[PDB]
Amino acid sequence: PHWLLGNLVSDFVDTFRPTARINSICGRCSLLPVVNNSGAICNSWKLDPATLRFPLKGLLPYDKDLFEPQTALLRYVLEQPYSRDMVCNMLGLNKQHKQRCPVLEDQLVDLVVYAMERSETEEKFDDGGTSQLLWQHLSSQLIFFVLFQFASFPHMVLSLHQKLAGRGLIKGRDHLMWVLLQFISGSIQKNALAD
Amino acid sequence: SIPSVLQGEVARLDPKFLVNLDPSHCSNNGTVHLICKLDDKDLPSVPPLELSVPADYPAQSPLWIDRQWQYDANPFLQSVHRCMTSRLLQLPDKHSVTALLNTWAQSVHQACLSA
Amino acid sequence: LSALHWLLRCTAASAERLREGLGEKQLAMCLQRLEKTLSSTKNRALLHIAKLEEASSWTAIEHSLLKLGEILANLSNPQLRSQAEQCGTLIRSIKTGFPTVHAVILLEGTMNLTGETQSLVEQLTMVKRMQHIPTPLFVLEIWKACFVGLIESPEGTEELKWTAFTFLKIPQVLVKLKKYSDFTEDVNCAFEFLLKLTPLLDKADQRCNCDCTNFLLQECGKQGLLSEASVNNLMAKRKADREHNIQPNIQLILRAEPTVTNILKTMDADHSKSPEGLLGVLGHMLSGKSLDLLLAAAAATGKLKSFARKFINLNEFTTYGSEESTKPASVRALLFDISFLMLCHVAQTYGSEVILSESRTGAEVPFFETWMQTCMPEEGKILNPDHPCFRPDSTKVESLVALLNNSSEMKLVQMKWHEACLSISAAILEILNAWENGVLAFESIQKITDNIKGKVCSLAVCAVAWLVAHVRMLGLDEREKSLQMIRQLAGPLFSENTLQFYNERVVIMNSILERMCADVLQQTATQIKFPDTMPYWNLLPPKRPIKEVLTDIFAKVLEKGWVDSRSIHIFDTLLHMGGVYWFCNNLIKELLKETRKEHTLRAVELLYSIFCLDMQQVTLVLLGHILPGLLTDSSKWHSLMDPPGTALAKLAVWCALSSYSSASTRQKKRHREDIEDYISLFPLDVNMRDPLNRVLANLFLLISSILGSRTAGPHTQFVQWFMEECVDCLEQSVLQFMPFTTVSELVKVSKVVLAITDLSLPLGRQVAAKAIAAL
Amino acid sequence: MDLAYVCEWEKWSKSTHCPSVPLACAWSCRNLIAFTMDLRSDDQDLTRMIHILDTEHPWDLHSIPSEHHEAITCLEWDQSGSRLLSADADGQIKCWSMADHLANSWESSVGSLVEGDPIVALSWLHNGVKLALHVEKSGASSFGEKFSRVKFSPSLTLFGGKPMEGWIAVTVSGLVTVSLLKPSGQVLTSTESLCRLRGRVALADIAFTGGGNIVVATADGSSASPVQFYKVCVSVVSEKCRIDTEILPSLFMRCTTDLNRKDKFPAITHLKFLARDMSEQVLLCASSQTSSIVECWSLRKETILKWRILSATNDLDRVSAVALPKLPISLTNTDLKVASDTQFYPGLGLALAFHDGSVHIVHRLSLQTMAVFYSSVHLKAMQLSWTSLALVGIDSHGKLSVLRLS
Repeated sequence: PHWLLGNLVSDFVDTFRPTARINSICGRCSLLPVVNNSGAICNSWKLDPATLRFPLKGLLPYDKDLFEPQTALLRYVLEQPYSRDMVCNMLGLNKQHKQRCPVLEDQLVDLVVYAMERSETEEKFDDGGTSQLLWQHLSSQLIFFVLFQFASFPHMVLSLHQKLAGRGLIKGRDHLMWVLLQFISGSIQKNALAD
Repeated sequence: SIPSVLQGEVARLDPKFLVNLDPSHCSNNGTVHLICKLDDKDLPSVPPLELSVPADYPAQSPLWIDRQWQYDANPFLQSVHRCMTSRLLQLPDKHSVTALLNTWAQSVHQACLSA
Repeated sequence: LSALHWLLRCTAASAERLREGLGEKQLAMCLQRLEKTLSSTKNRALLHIAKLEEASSWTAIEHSLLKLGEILANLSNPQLRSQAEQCGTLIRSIKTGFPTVHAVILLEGTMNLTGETQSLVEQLTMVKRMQHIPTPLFVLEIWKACFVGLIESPEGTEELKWTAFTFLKIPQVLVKLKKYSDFTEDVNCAFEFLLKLTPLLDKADQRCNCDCTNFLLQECGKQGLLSEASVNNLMAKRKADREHNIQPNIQLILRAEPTVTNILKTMDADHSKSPEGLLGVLGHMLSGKSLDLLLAAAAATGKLKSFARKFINLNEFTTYGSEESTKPASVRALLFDISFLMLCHVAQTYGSEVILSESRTGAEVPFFETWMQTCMPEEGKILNPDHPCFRPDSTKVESLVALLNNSSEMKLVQMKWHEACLSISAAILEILNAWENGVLAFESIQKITDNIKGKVCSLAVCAVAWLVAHVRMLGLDEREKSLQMIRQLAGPLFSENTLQFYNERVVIMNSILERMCADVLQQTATQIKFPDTMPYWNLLPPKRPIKEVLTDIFAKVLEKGWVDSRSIHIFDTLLHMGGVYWFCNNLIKELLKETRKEHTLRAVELLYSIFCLDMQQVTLVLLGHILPGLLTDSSKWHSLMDPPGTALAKLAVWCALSSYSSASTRQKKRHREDIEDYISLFPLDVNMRDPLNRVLANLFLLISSILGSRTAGPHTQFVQWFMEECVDCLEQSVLQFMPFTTVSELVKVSKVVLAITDLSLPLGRQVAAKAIAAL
Repeated sequence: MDLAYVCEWEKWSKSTHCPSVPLACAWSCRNLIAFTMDLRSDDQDLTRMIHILDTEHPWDLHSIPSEHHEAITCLEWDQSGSRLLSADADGQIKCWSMADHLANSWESSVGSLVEGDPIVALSWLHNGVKLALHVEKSGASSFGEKFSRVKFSPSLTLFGGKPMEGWIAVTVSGLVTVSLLKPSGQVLTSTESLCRLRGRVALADIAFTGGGNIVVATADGSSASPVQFYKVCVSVVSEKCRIDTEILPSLFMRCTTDLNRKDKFPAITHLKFLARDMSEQVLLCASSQTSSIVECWSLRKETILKWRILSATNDLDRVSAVALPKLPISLTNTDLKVASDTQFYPGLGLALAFHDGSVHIVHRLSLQTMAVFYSSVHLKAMQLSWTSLALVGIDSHGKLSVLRLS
């Protein structure tokens, strides 16, 4: 607040702490759905497409985690197979209009670097070992989200470049190149080569 | 040093007052401080009434530095303090030094006639 | 005074009624008015100025006080007896170590061993008068500082300098203190104070490898600080506490100082012009550590200047060539080498200003003085390789390159060695150009370097000096060839044609070339490995910002409580690097974020000694830039709180007094560099063109303006404290610059600045009693 | 030459009891002056305010209350006119940008910090655009002939032809720091010492070269010590900034080898490259308490590279401020001839204020005085304009004056 009001306003908002405490589903950050492709989305899991925050009724002083971007929920849903329509129903994507949704793009990049880390752990003790399954699902999911311009290719690639490097993540770079080959081979003729 | 308007206002006072400068407090850097007196058939209670006349006299009406330490411990002095303070409250803005002296005198007289 | 006497009589009568009674609150009220009157500074000052006019009533005051104290002390109260004790102390009112003497002694030991004792005695008497130090604790801090600095010294020549500093400079300091002030009883007390500290003395004895307290007590007996009976019972105590083939360095130094005097008096005359005797004596000198012992003794005892004059005059005598055959000139060239190499070693160790003549009537400045002036690298001196000093002729330099390409000289019978040494720079310049064009092979370069470094070693030093200047100017990729020249000039010995004393000249020359090349070989990572000898060199971390260095060293100096030698060297390099303003401002910031009384007082007692690196410039920054910025800024003066603020006011007044009453070579160079207009900096609405008078006048104008204004806050408490320690710290003058309106205003804001300043004449009481009015 | 206006503070001058500080001044491409002054009334933040004065409406002076705890050393506009770097003693480079595209509301979200070390030189990185003006083609009736781009390379190109934006600052220790602004809000910082021998840098300056190398000149004020030179190369190794320095040929200074009376002028007081992107010529200014010497030097090769002097003034008063031109003239021999014949002198002048009132507009190449303006108190900061027809200047009072040079 302003330095002249000070305590007079701040303590006031603190007395609205119990009301916000009434209107909070406890453990809402750690509750996760079971992803069904059926549609008819329950509106509990909808996030804000601008900032990945839960949409909150009122202007109360809610608990400090409810003002954070819910990346855990979105990463859990993107890691599941056939969670294509559910991510659109969460982030309000519509497919009649292309938008370049940025937080979706950053979450997809972080999913790729997480897959690269978990491939660089060993990937050789267990041949299947959930790694190549993850890379196949990453291929399918990322093809859809870059193809309809909900995310974009070159910002994704150069942000991916900024996350790698120094990290020294080199054992499964062939898989990452394969996924990029899926995008390029899918859409080289539609866009200019400078992309 | 001292502005000419203050000198003229002093020269044209009623002989009841014996205004003088103030070398006691920190002065000669800000405003002009005065301990004048009360000498008349009335009462000489608390003669100093320290008055700080700021520079550029035809503005920023002078303020009386309050001293409640001496005006207490006595009923008459408490009454004169109360009435003179109320009369300063009723005084119009941009008042002069002669106005404060006259309202001080008439407030003392009101305290005399009341008790 | 009469009302105080009546109040004392009221307490006496009421206490007598209390004794006869045993609610008697009359004693409580009487004592309350006693402490309420006497608690004010106005009233105690008024009673002190009332003292003078009415003598012998004070006697009755104190006798009534004594009877009062008896009758109250018999009938004690859980609260009133403490009150009566407090009021009695008030009517009568009408340690730790001393880190500053420690750090001043350790600073003078570390930086200028060669400084005169009078400056040190003046500074120590100053410090003793600022903070009022008893004489036994003062001399104890001197000895403790000396021994601690000896123990913490690195092995090598610094241990020699510290042994010479304790055993030869400090007794002369105590002698001049005995002159310039019952000293034997105090120094004996301080010696018993010291002899309690057995672990310090045993650590020192392990480094000394002898009883260095015995040598101290015999030395202070020789100087006359101590009586002989005191010396003998102190040595008895020390032996009793001690019970629970090579000579040590202290005996060598104490016997080597008379050899310094007698070597002066015998080599005035060139051993009656016998240069072979000179060669024998100087070859004994270059035998291990003997030169360093003589130099440490001569530096600690003030005779380094005469020693340098003697070797310089010997050098001038052996410059030219007498008509000779070979085994007389082969002696004369060796005399040139020994005198030159020892003069370079002196100038690299004890500074260059002992080599200077400081007045040469006539143009006949010697060869070594000009060579050192224009051609030798020092710490703050970087040289121009194409200065006109390095380009003497074209005639002689072709004769010299033909001379170096002839064979092993063979013509040393007449060389005029000053001309040769001045010409080597142009010679190796042409050699370098020949090698850069490729006309010269590497193998002929080896021949030329052998002809330089073989017969006479000073030629290698002159060539390496020019090479260091020339490599410092070059770029990165252009350097590669010229560094090889140093690798051949500073390489291991050329053999089988050496004149005499070759290995010792090689050892001294390797030291000189280390200290010449070190900076350039730091710029590019190049290891030459000439042969620790540079113990305090390259101290800063390579990448860390320099405030972290400053705050870490000041944190460690506070948590120890004294300033190390290494810490003194890093503080010097940071003062040279970040400048005075940055240094003083950051140390004062680190003061002002302390919250304890103990740590603030210790930090101030250390920071005075740290600022004694360049006291004068630090006072100009402190009273001119830091303090007006803290007093004028309205947001800043919350930092001027009670605990750090009193300490800061103390440090400012100590700095002002010590700068008024009135030191390192970097600081001398940098203040000679500095240009500033203090008349323009401080426009001001004795000389008054001396900048310190201008800063002091400006500061006192600021103080009067702060005291006179409204809005009293912490800054007003600061200027009150500043004026109070100006009063208390003075003997009598910094306060000559005070405006006379401050006399009026200071007792308008309250006291002691009147009652001390008046000097108490019968008319002086009238002005005193007048001042104590208003508030 | 002539005085257009003099803008003074009203009653807010008479700084008392606290000494003066050096001022900064920066004229942008859009005509906005950013400058600091020593107001010193009831606060020291009145010496930490950055005044923005639009030159068409000077009465309206905006005053950014910068949160700089020590005194502002350097101000620096962008290559455009849209951002302003400001750095003070004790680190803290702040990058002010406009708020809501108003020239009256500035706010900094981005900055660097090398704590405790005073910034002594500061520069934006070069974006590779450089054009040259051919005065002899003034009638040539096509703008491609008059103004032509000169194939300059930007330091740190990133994935395309596009330069990164960022700054490089040089501290009073040996430290240099580079901060690179991403197209996103991220900022990469790196500090590294200039050379291994860490030493005082009391004056410093930054130029750029073709090839994307920064060239930074350091001096320690002593005027008998060399003015050293370093080549800095920026890179983005992996994902972070990476600085590669290399020593260049240093120079000493004449008036020290004068040998008649060499001791005078013991302080180098201004070090300036002749223009940023003109890294081969250097203007130095040695000064005593009363007199001074400016000198121009050049790197020109034959030791391959070697600093040789071009010219020097005879003896002056003490130079209080120095302003170098910004108009990028083509500087070769035919254009010198035609600009001497047709008297075109906008890009060939430096302005030298002095400690008396006078101001000298002096030639670039051979420093002979072209004009003299007597003030009828000295200019503590000067700046020429981008077309170099007017120079702005802050005095040793509150006065800010704009002079027109014909």
